[PDB]
Amino acid sequence: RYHESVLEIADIFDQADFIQTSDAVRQLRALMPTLSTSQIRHAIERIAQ
Amino acid sequence: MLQQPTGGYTTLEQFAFTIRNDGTNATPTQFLQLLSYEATENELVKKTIPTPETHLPSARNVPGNVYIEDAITQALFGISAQNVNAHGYFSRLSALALPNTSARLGLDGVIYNSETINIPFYDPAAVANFAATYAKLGNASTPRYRADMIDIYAHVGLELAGTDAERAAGVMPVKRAKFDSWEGSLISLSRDVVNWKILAFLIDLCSLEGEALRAFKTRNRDVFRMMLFIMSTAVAANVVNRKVTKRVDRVLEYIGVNSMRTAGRTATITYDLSRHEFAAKFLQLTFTRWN
Repeated sequence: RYHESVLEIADIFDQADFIQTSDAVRQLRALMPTLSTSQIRHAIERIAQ
Repeated sequence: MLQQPTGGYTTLEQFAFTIRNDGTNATPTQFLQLLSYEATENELVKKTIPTPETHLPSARNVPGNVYIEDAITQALFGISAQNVNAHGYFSRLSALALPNTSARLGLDGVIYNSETINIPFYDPAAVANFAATYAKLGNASTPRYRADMIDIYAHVGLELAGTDAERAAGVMPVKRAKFDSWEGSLISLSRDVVNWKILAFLIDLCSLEGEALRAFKTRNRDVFRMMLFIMSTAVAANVVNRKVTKRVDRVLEYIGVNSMRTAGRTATITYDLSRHEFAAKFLQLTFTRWN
């Protein structure tokens, strides 16, 4: 009886001031294609200028 | 008239006092606990109080329908009052203690010349003993007669956080108050206390006698503590907020010491220089008469 796929949000600290971000930021990252070193450098430059 | 109830004018119940603990009102006794006390390494000594010079301003009768009771409540607790210490209103009041005067203090707190039918008041004898003592505050401002400030506050503290072994003894360590909070709570309670008809609590603090007094002080020991705290807020210097768990907390910096100004210009209610001149000469009368 197989597994599945979920996320934790790091709620198992119950300790405030940490774990500010949530689940959704990972979904956006995985949604992204893939970024190479020179592509990231280009992307930083474009948003800056 | 209502004559007078034996055991207080505050045992009537028509007019009482309820701090609005957010969406639900409460009793002063019930509110004091939400606050805890932090003993710091500072000490104050209970200093004795000088007598008040007897020389209340003479009688004038300018025609104003003066709201003397309304003015009093405004300066001590009111949020940013203006011209509180002006001379004209009190002078009119002092006419009140005079045996045989057509000038009756309205129950609602408005003073009149002659009288009215549609309005019930306090019997002339109850007010006579009242204005005998609180007319004096009027001239608290004069260079000669003016009262202290940097020292009466050694009493404010014992009452707010006075441990029972502490008000039994003479000296209390400088404390630091901290209680739960709703963000706009300090201003919110100060907006609320302004309508207590604080006249009623005072016009009977001079009429009650040897036994009726012993019972009065032993019951309203809260209604006094309340206006004392709200007043001691404007005076203490630094307000620090603590963000714990999912809670939020207000700390009042030092319960027993006149910083001389500010408190928090935004987080609380502030005292002008014509306020320390007033609230001081006020406490110099209620405290002495109180104990």
